[PDB]
Parts: sequence; structure tokens; C-alpha cells
Amino acid sequence: STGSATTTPIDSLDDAYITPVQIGTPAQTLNLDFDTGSSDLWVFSSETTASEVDGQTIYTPSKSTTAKLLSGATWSISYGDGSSSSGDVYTDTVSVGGLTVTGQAVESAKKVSSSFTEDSTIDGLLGLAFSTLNTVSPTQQKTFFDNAKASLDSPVFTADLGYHAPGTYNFGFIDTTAYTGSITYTAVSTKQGFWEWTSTGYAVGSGTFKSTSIDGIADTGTTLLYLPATVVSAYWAQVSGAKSSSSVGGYVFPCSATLPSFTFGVGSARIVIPGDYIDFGPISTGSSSCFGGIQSSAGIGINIFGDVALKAAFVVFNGATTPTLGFASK
Ligand SMILES: C[C@H]1CC[C@H](NC(=O)Cn2ccnc2)CC1
Repeated sequence: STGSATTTPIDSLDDAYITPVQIGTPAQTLNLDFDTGSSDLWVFSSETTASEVDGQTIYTPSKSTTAKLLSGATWSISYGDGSSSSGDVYTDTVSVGGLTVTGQAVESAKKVSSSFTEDSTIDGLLGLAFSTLNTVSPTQQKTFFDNAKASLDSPVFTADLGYHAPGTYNFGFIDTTAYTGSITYTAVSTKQGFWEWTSTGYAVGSGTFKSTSIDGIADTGTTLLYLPATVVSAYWAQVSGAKSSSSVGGYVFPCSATLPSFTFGVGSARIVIPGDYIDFGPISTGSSSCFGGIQSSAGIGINIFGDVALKAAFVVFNGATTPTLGFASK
């Protein structure tokens, strides 16, 4: 089997991407944030504290003839941005782009933190990291991909995120029309539960490539590119007036700037992030200070190849017995 679904930016800055997902019978379609940095499929629901729902579409398990309470199971998750959610668990039929999994754990939120409430466009998350990170207790549950994998034509999914435009998540096949040149594959460590790999270095603009190992994660659920402070300083030093602002919470730059590109290495291959991809717009409405899309990972404890990086590539998440990652230009 295969599936193919369009993923759409939630706003004009590509702050996140949503993908429609069918849950239950009859189908309830929710727009979920596909997150290769986490491993829980959770949704706003009829069980979510009413004051914490503000415009989201909810899953109502009592209206699904295939929903079954997973008795005794609870979940609770916190993310790197400080947001969180928790609740109980159903199993139900879940389909993405024509690919159907029966008995998928659908984690129903009883509580969500303020940032989730405040974002009306995201109805939940669909985790695509390794199932070892799944938070369901006392019986850990599998991701949608983990459940689907054996049925797929090939045990892979691909992320093809757009810049200020829709893109595609495919399951079970590689669309050879969706990228240019060849896909370069690189080793993955699953030891921390992530799609963790080692970039071979970077360049800023038209500058020379610096060969250096940068261990990080391919994370569709993180908006920005988080790299070591040395690398980030080298980038922003090429933008007149750019500075790290403790009050804003990262590097900012004059909105009048033309940003240089940023290149990262995948083996001997190179992925070029155009400068425009690194502009996250005014820090507050009407400001001439703009927020940067490349930020320091110092104090995160891990480098994160988030959407800023991934949207410059066609990315293969290869879930074979020994997982790997593939990157192509597009
Ligand atoms: C320092 C960084 C700050 C931004 C963080 N972004 C997230 O946590 C986004 N997220 C929510 C759910 N899955 C992903 C990542 C760490």
C-alpha cells in the first residue's frame, strides 16, 4: 500500500504545516502537525477541557463506531517549546492520504497548554519519530508509520515541505519526479528515539564550505534551524545589523536586509537553503526588526534540522531494519 497527502503551511511564515487525517468511522477529518521529532498521535477531542478549545476541530470518539477505549491508558507529553498536553487513549481507524491503519492509538487530549489553545489551525500532532518515545502508559503505543510499515510497498515515508506553499507527505514510495539529481543517504542513530544524523558541514552564502560534523535531528515539527553557536554566529555575521537579542529570544536582523543562503552537507552532497527561507518576519506587528530562521541550539542539548532546512530538500525517512535518511535537492 501507499498514501499521499498534501501538507499546507498554517500561516504566511510557514510556522508549521498541517496535513488532513481521517479518524474513525464515519471519518472525522482533523488537520494534524506531522512531527518527525515526537511519537504520539494526539488530538483535540470532545474530552478536551472546554476553555482550552478555541476553534480547533475535535475528535469525538463516541461518534465513531470503530473507536475503542484503551482501558487504563494515559499519556502526557511536553515539547521543546514548553507546550504540553495529556489525556487518555482510544484505538481507531486512521487514514492519511489513502493509507489506512486499523487499531491506531489515538491519544485524546483532556488538557492542552495555552499555545495549543491559541493556535486554531492545529487540531493535534501525528508523531513520526521512533515509537520508543511514545508516552502512553502503562503500555507504550506505536506510531502511525510503525503500524503501517509492514503493509507499505517500501518501508519509507517522505517529506517534501514547501516554502510559502503546500507540499507533500508520501508513505510507502519515493516519487522520483519530486526531486532533482540523486538522493544522498546518510546514517541514522535511533538511540535517542529521533531521526538523528550527522551533517558533514556548512557554508554561508557564496563562502567556502567548512567540513565539520554536526549531529542533529531531522524534525518536521520544529519550525527553525537550530545549530551550534559558532555556526550561527558565522551566518549572522554576514548580515549587517544582525544581533542576538536576549529580550526577543534569538537572532534578529533588520527587515531591510537581503539574507545570504545557508548550505548544509549530506555526505558529499549539499543542500542550499535560500536566504528568503531564513526570514521569519517582524518580531511584533509593524516592527522593522525581523526574527531569524537560523538560531543557536546552545542549551537545547541537540541540533535541530527543522522546517527551515527540511523544506529546502526532498527528505526520505527510511524505516528499513537499519533506518537511514535521504536528502535530495528539488
Ligand atoms: C529550542 C527550540 C524551540 C522550539 C521548539 N519547537 C517545538 O517544540 C515545536 N513542537 C511542538 C510539538 N512538536 C514540536 C524546539 C526547541
